[PDB]
Amino acid sequence: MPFRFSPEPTLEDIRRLHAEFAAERDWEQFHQPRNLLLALVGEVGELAELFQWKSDTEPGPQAWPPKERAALQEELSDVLIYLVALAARCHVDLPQAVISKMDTNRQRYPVH
Amino acid sequence: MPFRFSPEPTLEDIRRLHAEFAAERDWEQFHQPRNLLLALVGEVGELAELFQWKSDTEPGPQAWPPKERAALQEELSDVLIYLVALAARCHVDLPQAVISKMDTNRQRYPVH
Amino acid sequence: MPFRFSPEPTLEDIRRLHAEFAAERDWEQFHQPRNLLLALVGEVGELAELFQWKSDTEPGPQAWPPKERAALQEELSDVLIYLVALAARCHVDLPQAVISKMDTNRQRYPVHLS
Amino acid sequence: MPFRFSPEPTLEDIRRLHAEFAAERDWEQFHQPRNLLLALVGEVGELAELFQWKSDTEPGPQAWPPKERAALQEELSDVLIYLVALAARCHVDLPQAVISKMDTNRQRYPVHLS
Ligand SMILES: Cc1cn([C@H]2C[C@H](O)[C@@H](COP(=O)(O)O)O2)c(=O)nc1N
Ligand SMILES: Cc1cn([C@H]2C[C@H](O)[C@@H](COP(=O)(O)O)O2)c(=O)nc1N
Ligand SMILES: Cc1cn([C@H]2C[C@H](O)[C@@H](COP(=O)(O)O)O2)c(=O)nc1N
Ligand SMILES: Cc1cn([C@H]2C[C@H](O)[C@@H](COP(=O)(O)O)O2)c(=O)nc1N
Ligand SMILES: [Mg+2]
Ligand SMILES: [Mg+2]
Ligand SMILES: [Mg+2]
Ligand SMILES: [Mg+2]
Repeated sequence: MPFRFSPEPTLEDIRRLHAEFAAERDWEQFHQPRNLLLALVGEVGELAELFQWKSDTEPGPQAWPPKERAALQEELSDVLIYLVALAARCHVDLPQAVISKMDTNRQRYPVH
Repeated sequence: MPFRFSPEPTLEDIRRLHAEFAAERDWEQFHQPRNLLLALVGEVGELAELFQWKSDTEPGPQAWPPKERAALQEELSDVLIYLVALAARCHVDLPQAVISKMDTNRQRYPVH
Repeated sequence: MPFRFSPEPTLEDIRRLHAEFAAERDWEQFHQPRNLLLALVGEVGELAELFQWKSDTEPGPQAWPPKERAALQEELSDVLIYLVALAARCHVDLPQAVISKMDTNRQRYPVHLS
Repeated sequence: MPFRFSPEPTLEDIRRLHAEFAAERDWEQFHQPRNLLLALVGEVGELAELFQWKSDTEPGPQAWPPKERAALQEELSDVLIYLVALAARCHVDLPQAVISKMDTNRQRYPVHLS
């Protein structure tokens, strides 16, 4: 069966949800660009932890046990959340930036 | 004026675009979960490079010069692209995972 | 007062200590280069966590409370341990690699160019 | 044949060399703890780039070509240099911190528990 993502939330949805979440807690002050970047590095660390001891031969993440799948979902999400937060705090239009980068990626690697 | 992200592309759009991009180049084989994770770490490194020498007093990323804004857009995008690729390769529904994580974030930090 | 590191352990000492530690536990198999690299990334993450919510204006790490200083020591050490392990597992002579890199750094940034 | 690191430079030697290097260029101001941490993350990124597209099956770093080995040496060194600089800037005695962490590691993972 095809794997797909759910159609929502969108990146804008996530931006808004996170901005609201921060604003309700008066956390704007903690969400400066370098704080968010360091938090992002922390989350990439947590994501790496999930993979660090995995052998080549053992089951891959598509087949990980329930607890490990939950962890993987959560850390992938933490990374995305801070990345969205950081892009928003820098006034970067992340969806349109990705389109531009994908276009550049196509040029740098022609199908050839 | 309000800052917002463009409404598209969505995360599914990005998943599809990237999957197509990889498939046209026969790059599936290089896109194993640990490859994608290491590539993601590389991109977070590139993003860090943009910030590493910034003083506290100098202009923040909202006011960076054109070349630096372009770089910032591009690396934020590279991070997102690999994160999407990795989540997809692990069969994680990244948008719905984020909703779940945001719900958990609300519980762990009640507005209080 | 001038700050300095202790004269030992050296990087070789740390290589040996870690190799001893791994070998007693039969952990060689877990210490392939990409495992060690990913573990290193994890530790850099833990180190970053300690700094992530520090403001610009507030006191630096020299003034952090005992628990935070202990954490900082521990994560800096975890990073170094894996870095040594990884360099060893790749047969890189890490101390001499640093000499070579410092020499390269001097050339890329001559004093009279800043 | 048994692999070992050179006996020097030591971590103190590297601290001094980096401090000399920075001071000649008047780079102190750029070497605040969070700058050094972010620079470290950048270098871990460069190190990861070297491994990112390596397959599971293909030869390990011991067999990489001369250019890739040089890069590996250089990035491992950049990581260590910033790590030393950061530890020094935080007044952490990095060699003794590693001793303490190794002792902690032994307790958290006793041999008879694996
Ligand atoms: C503590 C804290 C959390 N989060 C959100 C973003 C992440 O998805 C999640 C991480 O929380 P923790 O660091 O407690 O795991 O909560 C956030 O935006 N800002 C914060 N100051
Ligand atoms: C070389 C390569 C690139 N990219 C894409 C994802 C990133 O957005 C961008 C990064 O390319 P580079 O590493 O050349 O900067 O291109 C990818 O998906 N897979 C690859 N094997
Ligand atoms: C679990 C494990 C630990 N360590 C050592 C290196 C670090 O200094 C510390 C990390 O332990 P933990 O991931 O449990 O915090 O212990 C190691 O070398 N190899 C392992 N397979
Ligand atoms: C630009 C710069 C360099 N280096 C040193 C530490 C690393 O070993 C190497 C990094 O140089 P580059 O970022 O240009 O590759 O040079 C440093 O200590 N401080 C700096 N402000
Ligand atoms: Mg997390
Ligand atoms: Mg990039
Ligand atoms: Mg640790
Ligand atoms: Mg480097």
